[PDB]
Amino acid sequence: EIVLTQSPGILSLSPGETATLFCKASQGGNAMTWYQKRRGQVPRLLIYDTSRRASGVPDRFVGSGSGTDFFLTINKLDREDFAVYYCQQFEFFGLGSELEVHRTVAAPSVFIFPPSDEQLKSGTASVVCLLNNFYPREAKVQWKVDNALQSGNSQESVTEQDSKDSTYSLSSTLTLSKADYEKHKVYACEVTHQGLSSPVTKSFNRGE
Amino acid sequence: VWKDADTTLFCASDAKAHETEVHNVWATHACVPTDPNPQEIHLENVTENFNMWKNNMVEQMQEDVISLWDQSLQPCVKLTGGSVIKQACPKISFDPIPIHYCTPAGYVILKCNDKNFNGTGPCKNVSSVQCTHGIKPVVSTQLLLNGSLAEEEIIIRSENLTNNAKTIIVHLNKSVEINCTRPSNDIRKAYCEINGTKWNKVLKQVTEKLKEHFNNKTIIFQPPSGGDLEITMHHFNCRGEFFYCNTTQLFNNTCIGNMKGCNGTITLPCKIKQIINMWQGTGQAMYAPPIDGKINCVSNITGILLTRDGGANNTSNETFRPGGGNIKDNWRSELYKYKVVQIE
Amino acid sequence: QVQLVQSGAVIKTPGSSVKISCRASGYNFRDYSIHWVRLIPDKGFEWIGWIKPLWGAVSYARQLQGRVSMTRQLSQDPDDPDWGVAYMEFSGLTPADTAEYFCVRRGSCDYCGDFPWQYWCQGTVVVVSSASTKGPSVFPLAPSSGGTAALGCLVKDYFPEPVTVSWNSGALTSGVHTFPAVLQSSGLYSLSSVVTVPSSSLGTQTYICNVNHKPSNTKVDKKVEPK
Ligand SMILES: *[C@@H]1O[C@H](CO)[C@@H](O)[C@H](O)[C@H]1NC(C)=O
Ligand SMILES: *[C@@H]1O[C@H](CO)[C@@H](O)[C@H](O)[C@H]1NC(C)=O
Ligand SMILES: *[C@@H]1O[C@H](CO)[C@@H](O)[C@H](O)[C@H]1NC(C)=O
Ligand SMILES: *[C@@H]1O[C@H](CO)[C@@H](O)[C@H](O)[C@H]1NC(C)=O
Ligand SMILES: *[C@@H]1O[C@H](CO)[C@@H](O)[C@H](O)[C@H]1NC(C)=O
Ligand SMILES: *[C@@H]1O[C@H](CO)[C@@H](O)[C@H](O)[C@H]1NC(C)=O
Ligand SMILES: *[C@@H]1O[C@H](CO)[C@@H](O)[C@H](O)[C@H]1NC(C)=O
Ligand SMILES: *[C@@H]1O[C@H](CO)[C@@H](O)[C@H](O)[C@H]1NC(C)=O
Ligand SMILES: *[C@@H]1O[C@H](CO)[C@@H](O)[C@H](O)[C@H]1NC(C)=O
Ligand SMILES: *[C@@H]1O[C@H](CO)[C@@H](O)[C@H](O)[C@H]1NC(C)=O
Ligand SMILES: *[C@@H]1O[C@H](CO)[C@@H](O)[C@H](O)[C@H]1NC(C)=O
Repeated sequence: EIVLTQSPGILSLSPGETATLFCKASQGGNAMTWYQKRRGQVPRLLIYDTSRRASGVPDRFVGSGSGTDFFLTINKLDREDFAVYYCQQFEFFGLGSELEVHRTVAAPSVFIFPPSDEQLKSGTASVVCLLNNFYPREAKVQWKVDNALQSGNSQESVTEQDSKDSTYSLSSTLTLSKADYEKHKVYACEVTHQGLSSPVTKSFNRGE
Repeated sequence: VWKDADTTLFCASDAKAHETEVHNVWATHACVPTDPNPQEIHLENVTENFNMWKNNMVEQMQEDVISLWDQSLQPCVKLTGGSVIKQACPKISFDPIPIHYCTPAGYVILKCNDKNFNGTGPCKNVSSVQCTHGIKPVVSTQLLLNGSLAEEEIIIRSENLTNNAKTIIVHLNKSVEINCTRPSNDIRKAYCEINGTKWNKVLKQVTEKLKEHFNNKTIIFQPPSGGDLEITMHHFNCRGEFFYCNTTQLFNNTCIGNMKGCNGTITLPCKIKQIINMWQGTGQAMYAPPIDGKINCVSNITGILLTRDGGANNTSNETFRPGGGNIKDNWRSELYKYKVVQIE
Repeated sequence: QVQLVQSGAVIKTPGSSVKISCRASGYNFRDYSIHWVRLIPDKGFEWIGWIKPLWGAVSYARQLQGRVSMTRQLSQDPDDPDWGVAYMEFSGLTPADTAEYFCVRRGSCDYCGDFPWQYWCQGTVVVVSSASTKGPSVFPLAPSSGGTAALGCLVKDYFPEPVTVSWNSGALTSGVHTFPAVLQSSGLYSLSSVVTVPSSSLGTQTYICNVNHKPSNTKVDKKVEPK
């Protein structure tokens, strides 16, 4: 079988710049195919036979390579070019490289939301921490309950990169039983992010 | 000086004007007489690139055979894209004859004489001829019948072996007769006999050749994974009747690996069908029941058509299944050593 | 223009089989193979197999053999005889088979090989789960106080996807983030929708999130106010 290894995993660049994406095959001598997949859209063939552009593909997409090393070059990046790109040879595929929009670092605004009494009435407590409008996407959110770090009991979700301001938002949801919730006082989410000179903490005291 | 080029070929043959046999009749109207003293010139110091998988001579043969079958093998009923066509469908005389393909003035055929030429890349021993050798337009699936043999070693042909979608042509260097009969006195039931000792030895050699191309992985045969009977069975036409033979016994891994019992006669079960899926891609055709008497044709198996399994594997073996089904491949197996060039 | 149109998304129970159709038109259906490929969350693309429409010859990915069957049907319309339908049936489903399935076809140019897929069906999402259809509970994420405040709705414990969320019946859109749903260990989905607004307005403006879950025929209007 052929193993295709794409890099980098994420590429951060601005409109107008040129992106270079790499695909290394475990076997040499075959031609390379590339696809574009914009978020939520059908995949689109870009390049076949290593360097030939598919139907309706603009000339700023340039495929090249030889042996085991293959490249997709995207000149003068357009807003639409920010997408995930996959390489293929025969039935084998790379795991994809994401091209994302670079912009200035932006610290998240952080908010914490205690669970509602109505949800508590039902036996479960959801505590939510929102990190709004930040860049880059990488952030560390830590839940602490009475200063004990919580792990394995929260789930995160992240928005798609905003099409206009290139920021992300993230939510982390700590889920506890009502009995567990009512045994502790201080609930806090600590956020660590490049845009912050030191970690930011938002918290509340249960029933206060 | 010359250059790769495509042109309209013409055909030559020794068809008889008095024959009612259908290939004879077609060639009489389509072809010219064969040349008694063919000129063949070896080209000294000349190397030439070939590509049997991109050879327009193949397209032209295909069109002719389609033409022949359309003129000659009219079915009692034709079912195409939801339409119906009823016609006379008399029994016929059917027995393919050799057809030569030839270049007109201003062109010539370059022929590759390299003993183990696999159909593509450079040829060092090249000659110039006006016509291909005589090629019988035998339409079959799974097995190539009554064709030419590889001159030295068994040859593996594929446009791209790494590509599981490309048919593999195994070109044998020694033929094995297959003997098919529908006895006189179920009228549609028939069978094909092969010498097991003959065949299993050949098939062993085949698997050994495949190892050379497939990293010495264990070579394993499986039956076709699906499809119409024309492709899941060995399909061919004998005396105008459409045969379908179950080739399961032909690809018995137990035999090729070294056991006992596998020598002696293999008898494939076959059936003649009146309702067939047309290889021309035209739909379904309905023919009258079989003629009476012992329907029998003995052929040389000279080639095998295979597909190889793909997928995210990394097992210790490769799996091959009889198949293909693109009749153009039959013409490729005979035209592989030829290409047309234009003189200036 | 070539067009491949697949059948709609479906929810399947483990142990089920799914049969997906791909109606192909705008070219001679017999002349081109159709492939099937699946895009699996967190694992990428996996080629499933191909079918050649003339004889319906097939080839299945080794690792899926025994679980996949491809067939085709050719148009039976005398004045429109060249289109056809390809079918793929996938059996013994598990949650790991939750993916988007595509039928695809190669380009028709001279240098186009078999695997560069120029034409794609719109995809068919198959979710394999033993979960029962269930509408969401909706809970408030209440604003805790010039500055800007955040508020939202927690949409919890529904199956299957999707739920849609608007605010104030669509009149409020600026600054809304409705997060991708997450699959909880219960097998039920959950998401939040949040919006940032002026702290100044918290006493003057009303905020209502409109939640629609069609699979359960569930509609909820949740008014969210300061805690
Ligand atoms: C092998 O496949 C590649 C595409 O991966 C194709 O470009 C090449 O032509 C194939 N082999 C040959 C030399 O025909
Ligand atoms: C072609 O070249 C070979 C040596 O490379 C020589 O032996 C031969 O005589 C040449 N043929 C002619 C007659 O040009
Ligand atoms: C080329 O073919 C001729 C017969 O046409 C043969 O005598 C000669 O040995 C062959 N040469 C090579 C290099 O295969
Ligand atoms: C045939 O030989 C050519 C030239 O050596 C090579 O490129 C090609 O891979 C070979 N094909 C097969 C199937 O052996
Ligand atoms: C069958 O093969 C033999 C050689 O094994 C050959 O002499 C004969 O011409 C072949 N018969 C055909 C082509 O019908
Ligand atoms: C046929 O080819 C095989 C190699 O593939 C070889 O071992 C055998 O000697 C050949 N038989 C002949 C010359 O007929
Ligand atoms: C072919 O098989 C039939 C019996 O099925 C037999 O009569 C005939 O002798 C066989 N032909 C040859 C030449 O072996
Ligand atoms: C061929 O025969 C075998 C029995 O030996 C049977 O299992 C198989 O279904 C047959 N194949 C076809 C396509 O009829
Ligand atoms: C395979 O060969 C063995 C040994 O001769 C035999 O027992 C078995 O029936 C064969 N299987 C078939 C006919 O496919
Ligand atoms: C099979 O062919 C071998 C020679 O290759 C021969 O000895 C034997 O007679 C044949 N088997 C039968 C049963 O006719
Ligand atoms: C192979 O050739 C012989 C004539 O030499 C013929 O009897 C037999 O029918 C041919 N086979 C086919 C399938 O055309």
